[PDB]
Amino acid sequence: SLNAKKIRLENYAMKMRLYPSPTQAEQMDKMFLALRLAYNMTFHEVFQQNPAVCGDPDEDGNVWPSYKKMANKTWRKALIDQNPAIAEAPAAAITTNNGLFLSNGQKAWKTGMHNLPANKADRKDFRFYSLSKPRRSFAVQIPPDCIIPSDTNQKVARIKLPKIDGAIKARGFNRKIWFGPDGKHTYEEALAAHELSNNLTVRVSKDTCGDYFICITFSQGKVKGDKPTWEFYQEVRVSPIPEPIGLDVGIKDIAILNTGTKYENKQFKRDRAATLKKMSRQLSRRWGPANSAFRDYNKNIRAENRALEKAQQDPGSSGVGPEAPVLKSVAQPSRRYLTIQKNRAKLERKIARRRDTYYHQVTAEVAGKSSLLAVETLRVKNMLQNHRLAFALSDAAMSDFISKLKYKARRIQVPLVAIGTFQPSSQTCSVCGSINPAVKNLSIRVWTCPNCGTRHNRDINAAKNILAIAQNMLEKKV
DNA sequence: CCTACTGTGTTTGAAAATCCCG
RNA sequence: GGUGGGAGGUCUGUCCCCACCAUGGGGUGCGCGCACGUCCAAACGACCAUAUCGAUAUGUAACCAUGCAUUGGAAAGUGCAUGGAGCAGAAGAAACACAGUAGG
DNA sequence: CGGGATTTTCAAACACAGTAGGAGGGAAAGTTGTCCAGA
Repeated sequence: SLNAKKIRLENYAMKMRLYPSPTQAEQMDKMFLALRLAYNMTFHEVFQQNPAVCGDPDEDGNVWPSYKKMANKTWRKALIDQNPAIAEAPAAAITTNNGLFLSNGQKAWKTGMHNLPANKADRKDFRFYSLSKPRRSFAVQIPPDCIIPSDTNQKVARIKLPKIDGAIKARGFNRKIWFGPDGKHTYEEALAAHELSNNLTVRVSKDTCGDYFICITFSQGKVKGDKPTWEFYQEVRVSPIPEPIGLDVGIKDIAILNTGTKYENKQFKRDRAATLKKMSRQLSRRWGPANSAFRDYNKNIRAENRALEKAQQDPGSSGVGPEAPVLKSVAQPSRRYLTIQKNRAKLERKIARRRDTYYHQVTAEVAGKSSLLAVETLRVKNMLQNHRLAFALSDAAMSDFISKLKYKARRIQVPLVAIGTFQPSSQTCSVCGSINPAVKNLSIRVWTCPNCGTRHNRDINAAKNILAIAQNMLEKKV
């Protein structure tokens, strides 16, 4: 009867929605600014070849940044010496294994700059933190003593982060998680029984609009042998009698299963496309950025500011009061622009959330029933070759669906067998597999097979063929 | 001529040592 | 009753709440009314008021309770400090980096 | 003065440049009206 079954999972990440009083929000975004300034100062000093940061020079004369030299007190005290808006970041948010320099800078230099030394690697191809990409995280380590739920309710918390005061009110526990060895304890029971970690990672990430999400991540730090260092369970509902399932996707659909059920892609992109164009041409004529009529004003004022500063500093000698240096301001987007920007951002977030929840529901439904997933591909680049699906999958991001199927097939260990998109899936039949080249075109919906078939739906036939192929390759290993 | 979703890969703390306002 | 919406982590409907479109026409039936299923006309991220060239700006909304200062003789609000926020059915793994891409 | 809170150490430094020819359905453009969009 689709009952909930507790399953041990590797590394959970609770997704909540904090409610920080204005002071707490101010402290959080000041910490985001502190992390971005540490990022910028470090990676702008690596290109000046500062001996404090650069690692051991090699015998060839090359100079690399070594990340162990980059996470000591002396560096942070130099940083606070330069500017006072840099110590507000948590110390554990910068130096720890899951902080700003062994988790973000490491991957960034390993991927963007191809792991090349600072003397050879180029600068203008590396993306820093600025108004385009501010720092949307910081991963402190807290004790469960700072994670206090509420018992009058059954979904609310009380989280007080380091360096901040007020016990920020979380919301929405995933209470279907269970602690202890057999998953029979609530959070308070395991906190009192001492079967939980001490320093927990909360990766406080703010979304595009002000929405101070928190991620109280769990883990199994050491799983030496088979027992993890920590144990907890999570319950999801699985069909009483699962069967192998093959999935198909159509232009007018979002998913079709071999059982017969068909799911409709609401496809919100065109649904709100009229209002989308409304607000697009709205902000395209506003008085701030993303305008093409106020950027030029901002560039002009910045250029004249720098030119006058250069022509007043050296030629004027800055003795006591030479000339009259005026700076004014770089101008800001207007409130009327601001309200419409925030409303439109809420709208793209609304389609994002609607689509995300819809795919979450679809994946949750299929994953429990599917004892053996038989989807074709694990990537979208094999679905865009014919250009027919691209027009729909551009609006419906199917790679997120791929990822959701991937990690919801893993928590039950549901296999996900993938095969190449080259077989005569359309030509073959569900009964005898007779090859008919006329079916290749998508427009055919009903085609009576000459021998013993009627084939009123291609989607069922294709899913049947894919499932049969997946079974056959299991029967004889390739 | 500038903003913004996305496709893809990777990753997910414990423990001595030092500090700070009742 | 529909139109779009705001809070209850997210979605569907209701709950509470924000600004609008109709009181219409009609295909077929029953005895001027009722309409068996429809469809159209709407309302679409506010509406107002202001000034200066539809649209640019500005004062601006979407749950309940407590306390504080304020507007208030009031009735009820403003700001601040908090707290509380369902119901029926669904789900509830996130963060980082790279770039192309689409929009105007 | 003192007991929990923050905070350094484990613990570990360096990727990118290569080379074509393999498969198929999706596809019209380009009007002056009414109003539209900024004007």
